Amino acid sequence: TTVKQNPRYKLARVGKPVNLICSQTMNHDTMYWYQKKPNQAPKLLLFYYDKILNREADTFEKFQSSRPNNSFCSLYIGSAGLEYSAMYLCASSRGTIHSNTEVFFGKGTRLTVVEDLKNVFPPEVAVFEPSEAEISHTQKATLVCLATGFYPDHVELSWWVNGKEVHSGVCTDPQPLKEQPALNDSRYALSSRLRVSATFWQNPRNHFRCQVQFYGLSENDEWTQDRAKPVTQIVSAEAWGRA
Amino acid sequence: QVEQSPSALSLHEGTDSALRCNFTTTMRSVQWFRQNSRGSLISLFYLASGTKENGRLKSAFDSKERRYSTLHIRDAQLEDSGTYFCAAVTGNTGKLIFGLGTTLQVQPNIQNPDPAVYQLRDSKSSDKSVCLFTDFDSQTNVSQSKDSDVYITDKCVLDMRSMDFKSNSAVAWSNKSDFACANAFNNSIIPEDTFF
Amino acid sequence: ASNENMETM
Amino acid sequence: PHSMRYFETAVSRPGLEEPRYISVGYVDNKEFVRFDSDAENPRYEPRAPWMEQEGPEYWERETQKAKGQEQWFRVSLRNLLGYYNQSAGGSHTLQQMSGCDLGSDWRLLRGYLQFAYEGRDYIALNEDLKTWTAADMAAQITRRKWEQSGAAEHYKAYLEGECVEWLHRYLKNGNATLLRTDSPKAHVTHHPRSKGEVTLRCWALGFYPADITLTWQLNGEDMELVETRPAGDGTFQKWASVVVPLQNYTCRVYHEGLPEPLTLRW
Amino acid sequence: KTPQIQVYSRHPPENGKPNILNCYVTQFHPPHIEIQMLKNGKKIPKVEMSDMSFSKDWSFYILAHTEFTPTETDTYACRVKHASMAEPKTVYWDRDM
Repeated sequence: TTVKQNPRYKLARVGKPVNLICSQTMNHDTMYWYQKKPNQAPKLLLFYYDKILNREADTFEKFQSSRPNNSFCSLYIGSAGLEYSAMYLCASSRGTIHSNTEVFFGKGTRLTVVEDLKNVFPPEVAVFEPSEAEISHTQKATLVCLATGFYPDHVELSWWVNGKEVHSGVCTDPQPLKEQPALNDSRYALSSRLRVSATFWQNPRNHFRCQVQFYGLSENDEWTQDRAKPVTQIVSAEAWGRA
Repeated sequence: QVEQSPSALSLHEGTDSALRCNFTTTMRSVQWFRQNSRGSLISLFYLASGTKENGRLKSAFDSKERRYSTLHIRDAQLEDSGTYFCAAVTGNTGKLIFGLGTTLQVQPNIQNPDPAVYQLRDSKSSDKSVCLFTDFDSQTNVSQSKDSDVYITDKCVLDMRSMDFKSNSAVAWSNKSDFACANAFNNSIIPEDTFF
Repeated sequence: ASNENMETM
Repeated sequence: PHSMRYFETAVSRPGLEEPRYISVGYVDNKEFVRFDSDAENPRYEPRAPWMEQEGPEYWERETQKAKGQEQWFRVSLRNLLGYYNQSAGGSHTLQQMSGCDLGSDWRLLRGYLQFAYEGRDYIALNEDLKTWTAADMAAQITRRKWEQSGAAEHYKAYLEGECVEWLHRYLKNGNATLLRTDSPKAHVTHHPRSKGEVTLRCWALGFYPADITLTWQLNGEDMELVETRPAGDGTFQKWASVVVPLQNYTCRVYHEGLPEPLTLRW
Repeated sequence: KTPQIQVYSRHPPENGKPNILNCYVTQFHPPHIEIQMLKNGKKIPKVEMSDMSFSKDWSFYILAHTEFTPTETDTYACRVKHASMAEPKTVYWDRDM
């Protein structure tokens, strides 16, 4: 029905190799691999027409690919570099390249290549109780959440009120700020807000929680440091109703 | 090649505007996409020839010569702000040719403007202080901080199901202790309210 | 106006 | 009687990964377009003398579909080779017959879609344009693949739509160069043989099209009747011989252009 | 399938007029075939060949033709080489049939 594409996020060091899988339930004969950098259009890297690699695109042989069966196709990077950090997209069409069939796209896979796994840091989530002045001047209360010191921009901020994910009255920054916007490899900072009625906040039985999903290191990666391993983990901060 | 117009577009709530994709050569078909918050592309329309409508949006490929495709947006809502892309199928090797993109921004209608900055206290240990500039009109924009240990985020709107006057807010915080909240007026702000 | 085949043999 | 067909051929090459694709189109049994892979600059070239009424948009769009079809047959050739587990050395041939015939009034009467591997039939779309007819076990694999995907609906839309609609454009652009018939000239040559017998031969030179019938009616109803052969300039020829011992006999000639049957001895 | 060859002229048998000899080959598979036109044993250097085509029963057919002067002293033949046949069969020209 749709183009499955895993993993959601990929973290790799410069030099180390990178594998990218793609799959489709439909019997699509043509499969594609696009590279989309921030603020840019997707650039074709290669396409397959039933075990036939057409690597006309990508004039520098920077990518490898393998399509064992009609359903599965892979994109491989031999030696990662800072030039490879981009959103990799996978696609498929019913007929051939010359057909006018709809090209179905996958959900993508954001890859960030780091100089060294030492700079990879998990975020520090912190909730902030609404100001008493805001509650008196307006009939609403706003809780601000801050996820800081995370690297490398692989986070998903979600709000949870009473164990259920809430979206209404929620706003999250699209672009995270840099702690040192002059130098690269600097840790990022993100802020979100949750606005509710003043009466909702005054109740001390309402559980507000800011959940940040961090996508970092895996069990395969060797971690040699006294500081905690920056593994793929969830970091949260909660607040109870105050009167 | 595919030429996308306009490069960027800004609309007020309820405004009706349309995007245009112009092709130098004839194309077999066209596809319109919207870019996800995560960065990927979600397909909106696929047109062989004709006109397709799905709510506020309506795309067309009714040209006999097949050299252009449009995307009409009726009654712009803040839930439509984002980058839109058009891609035509060439009918030759390397099937899709993508446009450069259009960054759409839909400003909300602030019914009751009430600008003020509030100081928030930390729940754990209570030491870090975060200031919030909320409830301002869409005209006033926020500028970045001029400090290494001081950070200011860009504006962001809020929509509540019990119909709110759309909360426009900008979070700002400082690492350095003993910092004035009223001194974060680097940008052109309207003199309205400070609790102090 | 030739025909276009979709699924291969 | 008005028809339109698209005869596709795909012959693979020994050792080469790219085979030779040939797509030839016909309108009322008359060729108007031809595509080839071994030619320098592979494009659709006008074969009919009235095909100059097409702009560069038609010759480029058809070239795209021919290049796409070339890749489809290239893959299908390898897919079929594995079905029968054939040796990867020799050359094989895959053919297709897709089109439709309308009749006197312009309306769809019968659709056609057939496939044949190495001369023998492989898979064909039925009159209902929903089910398929297979020839063997390897052909049943192609049938379940095309029924699971629903390819029958895709081919039904071409034979009902695109093929009928584009045939009307050709019928109107070249109605004077299509409706052109010629009366066949007849002559009988005498030839003697052993036992005092004489072999009669009814000739017919100069008729278009080749749909003719020459029967020997002896006093109001062993015979040697050969197939019709073309002259080369743009007409057809046919003859019929009969072994009778020795007296003048007539041979009835049935042509669609002639209202009355033309028959004349010597 | 074994090809069916019939040799005949385009114009009626008459010496003096420019006539074109034909070599109609029908009902054969595979389409790979070698058509050589002969005149008194010697192969004809210039023979205009037609492009590949096939009938409704998946059987290919082609037509070979060349320029020839009509005479009752010269013999004509059409040798055809095919994979189905063991040896290249030749069909002699006849103005009576």
